[PDB]
Amino acid sequence: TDLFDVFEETPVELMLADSFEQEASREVDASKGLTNSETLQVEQDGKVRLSHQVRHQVALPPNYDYTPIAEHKRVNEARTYPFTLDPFQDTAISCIDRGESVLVSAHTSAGKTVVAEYAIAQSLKNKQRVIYTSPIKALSNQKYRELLAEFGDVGLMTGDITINPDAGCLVMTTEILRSMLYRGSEVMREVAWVIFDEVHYMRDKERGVVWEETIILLPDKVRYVFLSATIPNAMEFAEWICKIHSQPCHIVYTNFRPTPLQHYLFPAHGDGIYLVVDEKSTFREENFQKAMASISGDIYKIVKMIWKKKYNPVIVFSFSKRDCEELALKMSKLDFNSDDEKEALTKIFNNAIALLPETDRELPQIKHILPLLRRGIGIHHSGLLPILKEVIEILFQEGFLKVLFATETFSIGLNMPAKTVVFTSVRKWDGQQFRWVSGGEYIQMSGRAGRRGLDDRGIVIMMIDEKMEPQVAKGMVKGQADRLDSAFHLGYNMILNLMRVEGISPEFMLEHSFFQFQNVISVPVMEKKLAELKKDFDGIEVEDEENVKEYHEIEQAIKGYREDVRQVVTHPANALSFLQPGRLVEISVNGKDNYGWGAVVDFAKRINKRNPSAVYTDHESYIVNVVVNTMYIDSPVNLLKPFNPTLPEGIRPAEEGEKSICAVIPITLDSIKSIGNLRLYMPKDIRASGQKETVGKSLREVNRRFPDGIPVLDPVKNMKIEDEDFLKLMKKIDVLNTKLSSNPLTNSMRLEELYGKYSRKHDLHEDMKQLKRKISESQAVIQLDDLRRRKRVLRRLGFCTPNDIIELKGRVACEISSGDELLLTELIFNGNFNELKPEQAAALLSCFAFQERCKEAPRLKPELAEPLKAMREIAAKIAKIMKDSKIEVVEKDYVESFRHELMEVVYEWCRGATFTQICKMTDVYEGSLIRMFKRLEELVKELVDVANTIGNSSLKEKMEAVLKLIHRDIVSAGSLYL
Amino acid sequence: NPDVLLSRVINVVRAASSLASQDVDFYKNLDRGFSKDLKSKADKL
RNA sequence: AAAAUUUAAAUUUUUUUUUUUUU
Repeated sequence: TDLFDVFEETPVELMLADSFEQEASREVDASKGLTNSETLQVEQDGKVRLSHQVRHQVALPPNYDYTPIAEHKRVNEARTYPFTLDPFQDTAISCIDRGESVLVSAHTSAGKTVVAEYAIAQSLKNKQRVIYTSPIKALSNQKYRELLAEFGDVGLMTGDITINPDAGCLVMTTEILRSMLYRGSEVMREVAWVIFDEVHYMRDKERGVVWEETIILLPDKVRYVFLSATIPNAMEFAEWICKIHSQPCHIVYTNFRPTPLQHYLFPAHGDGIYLVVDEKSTFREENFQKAMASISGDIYKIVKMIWKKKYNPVIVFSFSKRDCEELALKMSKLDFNSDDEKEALTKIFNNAIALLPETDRELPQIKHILPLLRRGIGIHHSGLLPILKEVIEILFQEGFLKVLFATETFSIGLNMPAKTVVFTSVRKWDGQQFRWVSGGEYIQMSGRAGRRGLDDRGIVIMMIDEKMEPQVAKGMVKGQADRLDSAFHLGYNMILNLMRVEGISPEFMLEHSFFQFQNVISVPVMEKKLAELKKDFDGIEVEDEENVKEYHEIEQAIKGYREDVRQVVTHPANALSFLQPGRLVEISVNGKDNYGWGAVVDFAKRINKRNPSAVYTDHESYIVNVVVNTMYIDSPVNLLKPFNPTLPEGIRPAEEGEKSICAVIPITLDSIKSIGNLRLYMPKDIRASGQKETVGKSLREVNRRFPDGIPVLDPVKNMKIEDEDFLKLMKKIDVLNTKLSSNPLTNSMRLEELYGKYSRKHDLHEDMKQLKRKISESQAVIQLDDLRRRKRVLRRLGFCTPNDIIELKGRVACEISSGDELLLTELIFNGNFNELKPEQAAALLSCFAFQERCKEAPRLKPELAEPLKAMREIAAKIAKIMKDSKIEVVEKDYVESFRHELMEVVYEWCRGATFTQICKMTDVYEGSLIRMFKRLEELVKELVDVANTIGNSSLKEKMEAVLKLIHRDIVSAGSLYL
Repeated sequence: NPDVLLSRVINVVRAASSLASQDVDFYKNLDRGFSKDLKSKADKL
């Protein structure tokens, strides 16, 4: 008698303005490229005219006082400029000068730089501070030393290096703003202008959360700049921003081409070299189809030809780092520097090696690459050292290295222009698939060739190894600007500090998150449709009588009571021992296609021999065949299969005026609408072209015999079905037999028509709110269900009260962002480092600071592994309750989120090991080691914070003891631009 | 007290199990006031 | 298979003498 069994028993049962596109067109010096014909139609000067677009519009607050920015006579060049600026740049600087924020979205070679140059001085002449943003240190390192040469009084802020903290102008990466927006730097309090570059990284599924949220955390007084690659859907951003910080924002689109591009196709081992996209951006079908014709290592022909073409510099693009090193070796019999230049190479090169220790001046990987680097040849990828990464690009920017073997950083790594771009792998792996690269990928991966004042053109050469579909090479090369949408997700350190800072809420973040702008846009259209539907409803809304609703309420009771009986009329262990041939039966298959009255051909059962375990209904395993004369003349009589009720389409009754014929259909007990009590001549002659048609004329003679109605087999009088279940069931209709006829104006006063008068009101009664449920369903923050689960988590972790008041537990990771904050609190709260040594626990910190999988390390010395076994025990119970949290995380896969393999190398660098020696213990490249090494310092320094907040004095003794033992010789790397 | 008031809950649990066991739509046909009383008994609910 | 991601801790001068506590 367990107390849930009572659930189990069966009971006792009886805005848009200033919207204009402008045109700009100039002439370009002629060039043939490597096609011997000219690339375009020549003009009379020997010039070639191009043209391009200048769109402008501005997003509007309600009721705002607007005057056109095209009229804005700029009273002063707050920065003057030597040459003729461009019309959109002219359009740009007025928006700064008149004092409203603006997105301009162009390509990097266009001169978006120049607009950023202007607002500095207008901030500086008004003594204001200004933020210049970047996602990359080396993006800033470009812009810093540039602006440091330009205006000098510029602060740089980096996780690596701050310079001049109280300068007037500030250049810093994205998260630092976010970090100094959480704790409220007063640095912010003299800033009125922000230069957001690289705005499109909001669609980063990795990091784009930071760009989005940090803009939401802006005070609304501030003016802003926005620079990014061309997207088609730029206005959506302005349409998002202009509300949520409540000031106007202009847009400027262009598609401008600075130096003119020429797309070529090299079939690998094919010999056609085909301009298929001109500078006027036209798909050549025929050259492509010649390139389809010319599709029947290879680079080594191409390069010396390009060197004969003198199209230096030239950049090679792989889709993986190791491929370049191979492609480095496939080319290296050449040389492209003079020994004067190679002295100019080597001497300056040693000054790059001068900032290392002499023990470090002999490190192996750099010994290997340097003769390739001597040969006028460079390689680009991350895996090098950062000191290697900078020296190459210099010598690339100073042109000693004609060749670059590159990946996707240098695609983003600008201020290092090219002349020639090589596409070695057409496709590329996207985390899920070695896929045909999409459009704006390739468009971003286009423009890097062609120096502005120097290069005549842009040389685009793609090696292909498949006869690609025509629209794909279009969709790759004649490309599309890719859509920019929010990749907003959640993260717990964000969830911390919004409770920690009092003034706002995490919910408030979601109210202004762009991730629901999907849920924003189409709804007022549907409101407009609802504002339509709320009107059309009101027309039919009142009929002449209320009782027609009650009649429909009678008809609602009518329609269901016939419904329940027919499924009891179609009884599975009935309509049996009466299915004999000639028994006149009413045919209505499944309640979908009523076929009049017919005569039984036979009855049978469908035998499933191909699938033994499947299920037919006890209705549907039984196969009846019945001749009806209610078959349409043009039904596929030849296509329905005998003894199979799988009827194809076109098979139907003869509709209004359509010719009725006779045919035989395989039917079941579900098809039986009713069965009469007469048997005519059913032919034992099965199919002889005119025995089923004698049935239907005899059916018509039976439709002469009872034109009014066949006496159906009564379950009372004919099938003799006598169940108190069955007989009392009909009583629901035996009110409708009475009460429908009883009701005043059952059909008087055109009540049948007045029903449809009510019904056309009643449908409008249904479908608005049906739509309005959808719109009300289209309201809310859909992310709350994630968030409401995460509200569980910290309470389960005790990081806050159920009143959400943050505990000291949750207070810990407030200075932790650099790792799993969810774990790192518990490890220290499990205190397992009390008997870890600085060499020992550091290997446990290698279990955090690195993500990418590689070869198996051995099972190491167990005094590492048992703490590694110990921390593994902790996070499972954590992820257990995460599984309990309805948070869809595979606990197993949550564990292998932790990577435990470099621990040995970490254990030995703690013991003073040589950089040379530890290089042997992995394949993982040396900068990537440092990329977790200098990550690891950021960890340990944020670990020093914790014992200050707790008082674990042993820990603080142990913490900087670690920090002594990592921060040393090669970890002391600095850069050259700075 | 658990054993008292839940025994009264069990009492109404079975009564809740006793509710829609009969065919209820038939007198909803025979009057709105059956249904409206059933609505009114749901107004308790 | 690439790509990359984070910090910030406080400075320079105004004051009045000591006895004296129950064999």
